[PDB]
Amino acid sequence: ELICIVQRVNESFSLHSGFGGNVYSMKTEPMTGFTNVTKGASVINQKDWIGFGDARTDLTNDQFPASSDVPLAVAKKFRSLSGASLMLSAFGPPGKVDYLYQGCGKEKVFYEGVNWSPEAGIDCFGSNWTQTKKDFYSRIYEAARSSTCMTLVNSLDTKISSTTATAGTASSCSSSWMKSPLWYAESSVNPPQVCGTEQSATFTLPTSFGIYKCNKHVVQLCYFVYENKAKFNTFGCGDYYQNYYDGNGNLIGGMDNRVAAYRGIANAGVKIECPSKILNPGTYSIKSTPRFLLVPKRSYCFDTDGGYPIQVVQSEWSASRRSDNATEEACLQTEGCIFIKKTTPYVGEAADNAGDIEMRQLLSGLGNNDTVCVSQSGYTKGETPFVKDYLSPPKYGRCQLKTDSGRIPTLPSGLIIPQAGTDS
Amino acid sequence: ELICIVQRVNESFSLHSGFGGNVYSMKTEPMTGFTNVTKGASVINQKDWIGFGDARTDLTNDQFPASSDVPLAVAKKFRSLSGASLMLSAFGPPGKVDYLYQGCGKEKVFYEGVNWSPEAGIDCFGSNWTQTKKDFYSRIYEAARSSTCMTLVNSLDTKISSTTATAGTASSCSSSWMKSPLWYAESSVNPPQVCGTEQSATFTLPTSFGIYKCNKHVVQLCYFVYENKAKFNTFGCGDYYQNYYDGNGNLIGGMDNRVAAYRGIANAGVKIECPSKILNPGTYSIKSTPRFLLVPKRSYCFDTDGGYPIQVVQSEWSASRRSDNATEEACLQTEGCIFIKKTTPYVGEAADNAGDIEMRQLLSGLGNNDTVCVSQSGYTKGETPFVKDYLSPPKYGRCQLKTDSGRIPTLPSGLIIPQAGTDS
Amino acid sequence: ELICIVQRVNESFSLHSGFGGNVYSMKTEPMTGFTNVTKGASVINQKDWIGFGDARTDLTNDQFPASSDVPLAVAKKFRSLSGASLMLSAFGPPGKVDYLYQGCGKEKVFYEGVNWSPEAGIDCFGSNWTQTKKDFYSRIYEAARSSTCMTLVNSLDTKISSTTATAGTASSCSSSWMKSPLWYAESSVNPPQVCGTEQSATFTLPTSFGIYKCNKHVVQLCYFVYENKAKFNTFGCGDYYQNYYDGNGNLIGGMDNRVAAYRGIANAGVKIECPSKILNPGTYSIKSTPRFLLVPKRSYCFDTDGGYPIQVVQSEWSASRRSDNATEEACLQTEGCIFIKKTTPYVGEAADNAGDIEMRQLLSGLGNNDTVCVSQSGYTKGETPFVKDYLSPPKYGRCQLKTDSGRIPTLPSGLIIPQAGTDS
Amino acid sequence: FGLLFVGFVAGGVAGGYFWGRSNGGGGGASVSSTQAGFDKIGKDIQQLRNDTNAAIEGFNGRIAHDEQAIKNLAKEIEDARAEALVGELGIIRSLIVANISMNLKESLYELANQITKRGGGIAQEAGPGCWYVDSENCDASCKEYIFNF
Amino acid sequence: FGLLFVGFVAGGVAGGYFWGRSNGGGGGASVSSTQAGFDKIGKDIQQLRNDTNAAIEGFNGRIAHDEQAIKNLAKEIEDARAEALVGELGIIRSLIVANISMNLKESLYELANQITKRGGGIAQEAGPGCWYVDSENCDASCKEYIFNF
Amino acid sequence: FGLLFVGFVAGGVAGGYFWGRSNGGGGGASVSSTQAGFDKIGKDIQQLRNDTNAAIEGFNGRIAHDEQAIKNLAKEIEDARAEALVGELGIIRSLIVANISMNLKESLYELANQITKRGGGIAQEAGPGCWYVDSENCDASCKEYIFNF
Ligand SMILES: CC(=O)N[C@H]1[C@H](OCCN=[N+]=[N-])O[C@H](CO)[C@@H](O)[C@@H]1O[C@@H]1O[C@H](CO)[C@H](O)[C@H](O[C@]2(C(=O)O)C[C@H](O)[C@@H](NC(C)=O)[C@H]([C@H](O)[C@H](O)COC(C)=O)O2)[C@H]1O
Ligand SMILES: CC(=O)N[C@H]1[C@H](OCCN=[N+]=[N-])O[C@H](CO)[C@@H](O)[C@@H]1O[C@@H]1O[C@H](CO)[C@H](O)[C@H](O[C@]2(C(=O)O)C[C@H](O)[C@@H](NC(C)=O)[C@H]([C@H](O)[C@H](O)COC(C)=O)O2)[C@H]1O
Ligand SMILES: CC(=O)N[C@H]1[C@H](OCCN=[N+]=[N-])O[C@H](CO)[C@@H](O)[C@@H]1O[C@@H]1O[C@H](CO)[C@H](O)[C@H](O[C@]2(C(=O)O)C[C@H](O)[C@@H](NC(C)=O)[C@H]([C@H](O)[C@H](O)COC(C)=O)O2)[C@H]1O
Ligand SMILES: *[C@@H]1O[C@H](CO)[C@@H](O[C@@H]2O[C@H](CO)[C@@H](O)[C@H](O)[C@H]2NC(C)=O)[C@H](O)[C@H]1NC(C)=O
Ligand SMILES: *[C@@H]1O[C@H](CO)[C@@H](O[C@@H]2O[C@H](CO)[C@@H](O)[C@H](O)[C@H]2NC(C)=O)[C@H](O)[C@H]1NC(C)=O
Ligand SMILES: *[C@@H]1O[C@H](CO)[C@@H](O[C@@H]2O[C@H](CO)[C@@H](O)[C@H](O)[C@H]2NC(C)=O)[C@H](O)[C@H]1NC(C)=O
Ligand SMILES: *[C@@H]1O[C@H](CO)[C@@H](O[C@@H]2O[C@H](CO)[C@@H](O)[C@H](O)[C@H]2NC(C)=O)[C@H](O)[C@H]1NC(C)=O
Ligand SMILES: *[C@@H]1O[C@H](CO)[C@@H](O[C@@H]2O[C@H](CO)[C@@H](O)[C@H](O)[C@H]2NC(C)=O)[C@H](O)[C@H]1NC(C)=O
Ligand SMILES: *[C@@H]1O[C@H](CO)[C@@H](O)[C@H](O)[C@H]1NC(C)=O
Repeated sequence: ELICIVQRVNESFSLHSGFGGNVYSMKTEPMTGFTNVTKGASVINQKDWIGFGDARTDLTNDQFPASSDVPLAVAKKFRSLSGASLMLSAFGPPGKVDYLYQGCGKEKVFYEGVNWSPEAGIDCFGSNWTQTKKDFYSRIYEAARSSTCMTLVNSLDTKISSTTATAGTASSCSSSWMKSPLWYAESSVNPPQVCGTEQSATFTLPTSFGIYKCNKHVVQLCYFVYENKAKFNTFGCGDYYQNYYDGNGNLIGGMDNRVAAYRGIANAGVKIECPSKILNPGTYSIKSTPRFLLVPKRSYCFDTDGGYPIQVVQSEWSASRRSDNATEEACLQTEGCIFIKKTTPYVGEAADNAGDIEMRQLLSGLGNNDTVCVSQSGYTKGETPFVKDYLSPPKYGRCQLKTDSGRIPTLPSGLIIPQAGTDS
Repeated sequence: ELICIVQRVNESFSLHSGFGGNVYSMKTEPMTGFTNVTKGASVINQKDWIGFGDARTDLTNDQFPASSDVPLAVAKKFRSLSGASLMLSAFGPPGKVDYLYQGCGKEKVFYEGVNWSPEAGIDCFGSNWTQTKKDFYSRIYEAARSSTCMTLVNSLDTKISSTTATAGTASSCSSSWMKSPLWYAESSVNPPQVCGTEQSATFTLPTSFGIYKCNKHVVQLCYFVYENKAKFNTFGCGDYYQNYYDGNGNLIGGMDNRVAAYRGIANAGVKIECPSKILNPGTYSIKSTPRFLLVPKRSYCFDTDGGYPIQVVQSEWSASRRSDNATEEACLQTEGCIFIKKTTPYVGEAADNAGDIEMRQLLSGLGNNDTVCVSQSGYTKGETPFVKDYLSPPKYGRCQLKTDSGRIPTLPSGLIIPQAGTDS
Repeated sequence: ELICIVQRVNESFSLHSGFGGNVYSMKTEPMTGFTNVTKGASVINQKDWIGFGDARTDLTNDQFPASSDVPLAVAKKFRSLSGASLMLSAFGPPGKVDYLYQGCGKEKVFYEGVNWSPEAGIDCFGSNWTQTKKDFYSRIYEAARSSTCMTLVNSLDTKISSTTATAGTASSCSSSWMKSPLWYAESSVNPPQVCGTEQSATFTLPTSFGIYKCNKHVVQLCYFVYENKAKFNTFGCGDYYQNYYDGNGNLIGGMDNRVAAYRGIANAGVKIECPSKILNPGTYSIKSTPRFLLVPKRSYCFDTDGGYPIQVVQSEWSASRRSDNATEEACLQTEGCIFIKKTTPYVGEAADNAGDIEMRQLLSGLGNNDTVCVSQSGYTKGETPFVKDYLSPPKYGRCQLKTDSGRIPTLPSGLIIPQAGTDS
Repeated sequence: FGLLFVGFVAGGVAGGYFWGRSNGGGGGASVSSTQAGFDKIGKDIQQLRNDTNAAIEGFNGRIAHDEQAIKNLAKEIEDARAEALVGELGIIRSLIVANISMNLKESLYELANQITKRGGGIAQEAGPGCWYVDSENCDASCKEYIFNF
Repeated sequence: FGLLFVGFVAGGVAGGYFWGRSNGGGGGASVSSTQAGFDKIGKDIQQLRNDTNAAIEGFNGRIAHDEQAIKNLAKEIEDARAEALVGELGIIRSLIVANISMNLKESLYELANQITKRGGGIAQEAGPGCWYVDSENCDASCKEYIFNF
Repeated sequence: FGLLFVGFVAGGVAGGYFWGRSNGGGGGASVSSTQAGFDKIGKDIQQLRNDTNAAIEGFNGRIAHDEQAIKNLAKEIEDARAEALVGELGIIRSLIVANISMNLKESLYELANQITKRGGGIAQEAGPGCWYVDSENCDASCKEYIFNF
């Protein structure tokens, strides 16, 4: 008698091919899968990142931790002071808090800005501070993108030529003036007969500041905006001008009406505009209309040793106050910037404006020891190489790829029977 | 008795190694091969491309389809009008057809230009229109490279300061003038005694035009070229100048003889030069010699949402007319531009200059539903990952790689015998 | 009786897994390993490289081969002359050797520079020749990075407007002057009463020079540096200026004190500064103070057909002479530049300053027929795809990757037993 | 027909591993049972399936570092990278399937070998998974000893 | 020497699959035939060769997306990419060759198994592709029944 | 237990290939020797190990062209490239290990086959590497002829 083990399959079995042997099975299981994506901020390296912020990340606030959007351990990684903002420290308006932001970190989190919003009501002849705000943070984010560190430079070496010029003040600016730019004026120019002499100045952007190397500086090269040569001649003789030159003499900024058309709004009166520019370290010249001279007195110092795309966190008030979205728009138009945004209003635990449940959820990733990828879609762990939907850029780290679930191969499971040769 | 199947090989058999078993065979067959390359134009995505052209792609021409270098279905994808060209619409010379080119497509085909060649005989004080043509299309191709869409902007908002200045005309320009630039002149300046005042103007490049977003504008900042300050003083007092400034006052174009040497050709008389530049949206200033002011009045609007390398098709007349190769040279010196060129003369079916057998062969790929790669060498289907010779850049899509035929591995075929173990 | 081969393993055996069969073994051997890295200069392609040098690579030197840091076959690949340097040929100072450096090679070795160090004691009103040296070689290396070839252009077409101006000389410059720039002066300007007229000039950067295509030119746009407008008025009326404009009129260099502050050192007297710039071919204008005009008369011509990262070799004297490290610093701050540096002093075999044992070791790679990768860490052969430590950039060729030795998989060796199935 | 072959069956009828017997009276007429105590096979399948985790973990742990500053998705590039990774996963799959196949087939051979030595040498192998037994000095309790059904 | 071995022959002499027989008189002297009716092997080879198309199509369908704006060929980069793809094709080749080898060898085992059950159990296996037959109750028509030459 | 199985031993005791014998008196008690003249196995292992050089040389000869002008190491990118190459080397390793395994196992089968035809058909195969011998007309010089220990 011939006795045999017999191998047989059903219509329920499908054949899976192999390099060196096939397999019949009824069930299959996918070989791998998608990695969850979590919205909000995080870091891939806990020992090389830095945060810059305000009360909402300030562990020294009287109401900590209720006033905080991050736990203690994350707050220790921030450089923050209640009431502060990068922009407030750039200009230093009268009576505002003036924090010296500085630090180093390849990954960077910017979570401030709200402390100079329209709610602040800072005037000082500002044409449109929201516009200035957007321009300013754009330059910061651009420079931060390629820098390892950042520091406020709280005082530039400056020198003016006039010996009669005195420090300028205005009732629109709390009856004084910004820390930067400085405002120098000669009391005598008077378009009667007295017309004074063209004013001159230099300012130096240092090659370093403390322990921080400077390869690049963000500065504002402000100019006044008058209604028209005539309204201007209410104050100065001839045409208004305030020109900025590098050491060789190339014009780099300012407003020279003598070639450029006037662009002021009717009967608004005098306005000041402060575009920000990225300049190399060095000494720079200024030439201006005799009566009024503006001189940059601060900067932010960056290096070019490199960094990762940055994270910028929405910085807005609760509903009752007047906010802006200038840092959002700064971030959107600047390459290498990732923006973190709430979907619900800011409702603080401490008071109205500090300690928000959603923001705490969004910032909790800052947070983790196992984040491998950070993107404009959120952050991921190192589970699999795939995600269900694209991780939107900017992004960095070990970042997953989108593939259709159907393109993920399967493996036989359940009852299994081998097959090889042609069996015929 | 021992009875065995015996396996044996000849000197004609060669051994092919495997990971888990070798194979003896007499014949081999290459595992894969090269994909044919077809010369001419094509697209990898039929629902995201656009053509810009003239009579040769105009389905409304009286002699269609005999006057066409493409079939109906492809012509429907072109924006073309008989007698038109991008350059003709840029300047709008007297009596020429003035088509408003506009459309969107990640892949772009430029097949026009011939309608303003030396054959056209347009004068209008042109120094060298062929030179202007080359400069103009260079800017177009450069801007088109990174844009999804393009549109003529057929009228810029402009404003001149003079109240006495009137519209300028010349017998060299059909006793009138271009649509762009505008020519403004004061009848009184007369180097007797009458010398007038410096002329001023602004022109605005919009942030949008219809449904089209503008991030960049191609415009011409023209200036006149006089023989020498003296020949110039035939017309104006002092030195000629026509300067272009942005909103802040930075010089961006024009000709200021006051610092720059004169560069006119002897007794040729006055010439006009019109270099094209790529400018951001905004408002721009002009300052000029009192008698003659030139003001840009048109542009081409592009976005920066991205696009593929473009295809530019040779646009020349049949032998009897006077052509140029300015769009060829524009394309060659501009990154991301692929040029399509005939090897035989243009011989039209409709008349001399429309409906060419070779061009129809070259444009037939526009055409296909199965093109996966487009390159300066021609286009390919998705047959294999290899080509016999390099696909020259610019190129995009699933593009084949060059490898020597000898580096393509083979597989055993014909009579085959397995081998494993050392057999000794 | 049942008789069987029996397979058995010890605690000394470990199981190695395979796709289709496992293996027990006692020993393992790493599958592959690291490729040695050799410090110094080399090339990956012996038929496409060029060297530029001095006595130390000059096979025509009287003391060859004792005065050489390379053997004959490598010296034949250099363009060198005893006593020469790129910088000496740029300016052509009185009585110095003036070699016309020219050649083509995708890989480039710059091994000269020492012949104009502080030891040379060239004065000629130089503010800081070491500074000039660093600026000059930076421009060279930058341009060389993207060029296939380089040539001195030993004479630019130039034309000055003045008919009274004469060639300038000074006792600080061997009672004559540089070949470049040219110095033109009118004897009459005298701030008594005589004040002369603004001087003018043009210089042309050619589109080619001999067989060499020029896409880019390295030139110096020099200007004088006076102590202060007053010390200046020792010589000229009004403010000093020397301005450089392109053909359209855009300022591109020079020193215009009229807007820029003075920057001279007290009682040093007049100094000349010569920053180098990279300019396109074309014709350029100069406007200057009546008494003194400087005009560029030489350049280095480069193309943009592409090249590899360059190698720059430390060019310093033996200990007894005064050296500088300007070419080192030029190379460090310039992308695509690889610097080769000795660790011991230069001790020549011929005399003190030519024929050094260490440099010969470092340059011997120039040298080899089997170098596949060149990097800032040294060069490698094509042994394996790995190195023990990173190859620092800049680098090019088939370059190895760093991996930990522990991540290199092993293969079973020694006594071996196969395993398959579950054996239970 | 004995471990070198897999047969198909229609409608209902269980798939899997069964005992099959042949001739007897001359000529016989076949017979195929309804399962044995092939407990080894079940456990072996379990072990072999769990052993695939090693190859999958290797793949899952490999994620390329990237850095993009760009603001708009480079979709074609993203898709190509995914397609390449899916291709690699496809090779690994084909390797794993053959690895299971070959190691199961070997586990089946080791089962059959135990049966051979269990009635040895009454069994007499007729290729893997098949035996010739002399019905004259192996009755029925003998056969049930050797094959256990 | 029976399906575990491949032998070589010189000059003319056909390569392939043949019937070989041994002893007889004590001591015998060998003999190797001139082909059988190994029709199965021919058809199997055909099927196995056609089955390689699946692995080749997988490879041919994979072409990386690219975009180059540059005007001059980046030759070294192009060559490296090709070299990498050729390397991958080389692995796939080695996989395919072994896959053919192993599945042919198995088809050969299935041929030999049918011969064993054809004269069973007169045949008696001596390793794969070899048998011991008792020339006393298998004459010649018996042997020609079982082996068909 | 005969070429389909690998057994473990404790403390000292040599690992490797040995001769093992079984019953005798009813019931017997086993025995495992202390090496044979398995000279074939030693040489085969040598050949198989040397044959791996082909696959390693293929891998070693493949080095991607690169060009970097940057002055600071892009460490994360460098590490990712290495990690990818190490992954590929890992697949090749797994292929090589199985290739050795399968070709050694086959060389072992070819050894056992020579032993079968050496005492044929006194030997009688009981799965690979095992035989049933009738102690009645194979004495001891017979067994030592066939198995050589
Ligand atoms: C009060 C005065 O002198 N002039 C009126 C002036 O018109 C008067 C007509 N005389 N004439 N001819 O017209 C302007 C607009 O019509 C008025 O602003 C001006 O009155 C201003 O009153 C405001 C309060 O609303 C201020 O007091 C301003 O005076 C200051 C100030 O802004 O505080 C006094 C500051 O000390 C002075 N400081 C400096 C450094 O200049 C400041 C400043 O000059 C002006 O604002 C100039 O503004 C700029 C930046 O151009 O004015 C009175 O001008
Ligand atoms: C006719 C005239 O007024 N002047 C002669 C002028 O020399 C005469 C000497 N008098 N003095 N002293 O010299 C120039 C060159 O020697 C001649 O071109 C000019 O004669 C021109 O005749 C041509 C025909 O060949 C034209 O008629 C031109 O007149 C126009 C024109 O070009 O059509 C008339 C236009 O209306 C006028 N339009 C405007 C808006 O200015 C146009 C134009 O001024 C001039 O071309 C200026 O050209 C530019 C752009 O600078 O001239 C007569 O000039
Ligand atoms: C000698 C002379 O004319 N002037 C003194 C001049 O002060 C005299 C006061 N008179 N007043 N009024 O002051 C300067 C500094 O106090 C002295 O340099 C100058 O004396 C110089 O003597 C030096 C030697 O140390 C030179 O001879 C120099 O004369 C030359 C020169 O440098 O060789 C003569 C050259 O021919 C002349 N060449 C040209 C083309 O200009 C050269 C040159 O002008 C000056 O150096 C100008 O330098 C520049 C580039 O601005 O001077 C005497 O000046
Ligand atoms: C798998 O291992 C086998 C056996 O070691 C290799 O077969 C050898 O292949 C070379 C050709 O490269 C022949 O010259 C040798 O004679 C073969 N040896 C034997 C014993 O047949 C085979 O190359 C390996 N597979 C791969 C793909 O590397
Ligand atoms: C192929 O499958 C076999 C069997 O499942 C795997 O062998 C196992 O390997 C691990 C080591 O990784 C051992 O600890 C297990 O005991 C082995 N199981 C058996 C039954 O031997 C093998 O890893 C797989 N091959 C690869 C390369 O993954
Ligand atoms: C083909 O065979 C398989 C198993 O031989 C059958 O699978 C069983 O089906 C029932 C209900 O579907 C389950 O409860 C059992 O668990 C399955 N068996 C196993 C191995 O677990 C299958 O139903 C058969 N198909 C047909 C068409 O009859
Ligand atoms: C080695 O063997 C093969 C086949 O055993 C021989 O191949 C045959 O050769 C003739 C003419 O070359 C062909 O018409 C046949 O079709 C081939 N056989 C097959 C399998 O189709 C080969 O000629 C032999 N070589 C030597 C050296 O004798
Ligand atoms: C396990 O077995 C192996 C070999 O069967 C033993 O290896 C031998 O050990 C001695 C000394 O260590 C060497 O001189 C021999 O060369 C080794 N054998 C071989 C194959 O060359 C090993 O010692 C045993 N281990 C234990 C724990 O006893
Ligand atoms: C062993 O490997 C090398 C290749 O590294 C080969 O050249 C040599 O001939 C091989 N030896 C044998 C006996 O095959």
